[PDB]
Amino acid sequence: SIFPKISLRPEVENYLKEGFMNKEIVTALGKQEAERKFETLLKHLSHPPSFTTVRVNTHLASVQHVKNLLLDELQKQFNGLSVPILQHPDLQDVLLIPVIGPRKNIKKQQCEAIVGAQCGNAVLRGAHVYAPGIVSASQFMKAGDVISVYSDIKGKCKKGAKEFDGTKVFLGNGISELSRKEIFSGLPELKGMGIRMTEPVYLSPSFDSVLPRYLFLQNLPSALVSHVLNPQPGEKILDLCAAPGGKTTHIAALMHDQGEVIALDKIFNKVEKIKQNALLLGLNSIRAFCFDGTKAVKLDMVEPPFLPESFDRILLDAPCSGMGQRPNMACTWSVKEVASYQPLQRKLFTAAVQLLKPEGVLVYSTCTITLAENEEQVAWALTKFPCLQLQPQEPQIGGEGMRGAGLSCEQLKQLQRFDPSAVPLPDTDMDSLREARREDMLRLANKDSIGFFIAKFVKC
RNA sequence: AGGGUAUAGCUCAGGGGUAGAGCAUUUGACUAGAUCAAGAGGUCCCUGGUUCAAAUCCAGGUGCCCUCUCCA
Ligand SMILES: C[S@@+](CC[C@H](N)C(=O)[O-])C[C@H]1O[C@@H](n2cnc3c(N)ncnc32)[C@H](O)[C@@H]1O
Repeated sequence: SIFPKISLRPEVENYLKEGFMNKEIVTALGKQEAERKFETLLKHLSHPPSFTTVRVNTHLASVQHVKNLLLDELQKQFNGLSVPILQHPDLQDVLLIPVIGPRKNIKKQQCEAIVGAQCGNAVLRGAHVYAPGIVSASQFMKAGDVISVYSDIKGKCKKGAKEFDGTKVFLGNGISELSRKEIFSGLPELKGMGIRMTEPVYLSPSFDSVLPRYLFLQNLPSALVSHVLNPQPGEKILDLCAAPGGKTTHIAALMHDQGEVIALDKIFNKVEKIKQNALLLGLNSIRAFCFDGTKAVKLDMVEPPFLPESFDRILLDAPCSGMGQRPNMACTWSVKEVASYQPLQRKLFTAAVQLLKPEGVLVYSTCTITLAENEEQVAWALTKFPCLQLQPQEPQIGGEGMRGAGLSCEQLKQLQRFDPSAVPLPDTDMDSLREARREDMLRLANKDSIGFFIAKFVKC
C-alpha cells in the first residue's frame, strides 16, 4: 500500500530470491508465480502487522479483567474512539486489537524530527518517540511544537545533525516535549517523553506503562510457541535463548508457576531483563543465568552447565537474521551476515538435543523467513539426530513448511511457517471496522503477521 | 560452518606513508541565539605477523552488538 519494498542489498535480495525460487517451488508452482510471491513478500515486509497482539499474564489477572481495563485504556488514549478488542479462540490468553491505518491525509509540518530506524518501527507499531530515540531535529524546535517525525530507515543520519539529505519515511505528527537544545546540548543521557505522537500513519495503542504486571506485548506466533511447546505444571523446561523472557514468562504462566523454568542467555544485561520481567509478572519458577548455550552440556567433573537428558522440555528460540520482522523498511546487512546464523543454530540445537530427556519435547523456532535457517535445519536435525522425530502441533495456525529442503508433504504439514504475503494488506479505517466480519478479522490476525517458523520434535 | 564491530566528548566516514565530517564544547563579533566567523580534538582497542613503512591488510586476545513489539 503506502510503503515501498524493503530496501535490501542487491546481493542479499538475490540471496533470498535464490531461496524462494528453488527447483522444488518452481516445479510445484512455476517461475511466474513464485517470483510474484517473493515480490509480494518483499512488498509486505515494509508494513506493520494489521493487529496489535497482547499477551495476558494469567498468573496475575484473567483475560476478561485485563480486556476490560484495556477497554478503559483505549477509551482514554483514543479520546473515545471505538476499536474492538477480540480474544483469540485458539490462543486463550491472547488479545487482539486492530490497527487503524495507513492514513495518507496527514499534513506534513515544517518542524521536523528524525528517529532511528528501530524507533521508527516502534512508532509504526503504536509507540511514542522517547528521548533516546531522536537522532536529529530542527534547530528551531521548542517544547510544544507540532512536529513531523521521520524514520532514518537506512540509519545514515549522524546524531545531532541539523539537516539530512538521506532517506526519510514519514511516520506522522506529534507534539514535542523537548527542544533540540535540551536533547543535544552537552551530553545528558536523558530519558522520558520526546515526541507525543498525535497523528500517526498507523494508529495503535501505546503500551509503555499500562498494566505492566498484567500485559506483555508479544507477536502472535511468539505467543503461539509457548502453547505449542505445551509445558505441564511441575515439569523441567529450558530455553537456551530466552532474553528478554517473553516465551520464558509465558511458559512459566502456562505451568501456573508450578515447576522449574531455566532461562539462559549470553549477554548479562539481557539476563537481568529476564529476571526483571519474571519478578514483574509474578513468576517465581523462573531462574535465569548468563551462559553460553553452545557450551551448556556438562563435560568436566564438578546452575549451568547441565547433565545430558535432564530436562523435560526444551525451547530453542534460536537467534536469527530476523528477516521476518515487520515493519522492516530497510536492511543494510551483508550476505555473509545474513547467512551467518545456520552454524550457531546447529550448535545450540545439538546442545539442546543432548540436554533433552527421552520422550521429551524440543521446540525450535525462528522469526526469519530463510530456508537455510528453517526447513533446512529441520532436515539436518532429522538426519543427524535419528532419535528425534517431527511432531504435529497444537494449535495449528500458520501455513505449512516451504518446499526446498527435501522434506515430504507430510513433514511440511507438521511445520508452522508464517507468511507475510499470505493475505493482502488491509487498509483499515473506522468504516472498515464497522462492516467487518469477525472471522475475517481472526484470519487477518493469523495471517498478516511477522515472519516466523515453528518446528516440534520428540525424543525416543 | 556462527557473524559484525572497535577512529575526536557524542554519531560516524575514510584509508599501506602529514587524522576527516556533522553535532557538542571554546573563543570573537551581530542583534540569550533559526546570525557570522575563528580553533581547540585522537598512542585510530591490545598483541603479534606480512612490509622499507600498518591507524589501514592478516591472525589471536578483549569489550560491545546480531531484535523476535515501546526509553530504540
Ligand atoms: C530471538 S532473541 C530471544 C527472544 C525471546 N526468546 C523472547 O521470546 O523474548 C535471541 C536471544 O539469543 C541470545 N543469544 C545470542 N547468542 C546466544 C548464545 N550463543 N547462547 C545463548 N543465547 C544467545 C540473545 O542475547 C537474544 O536475547
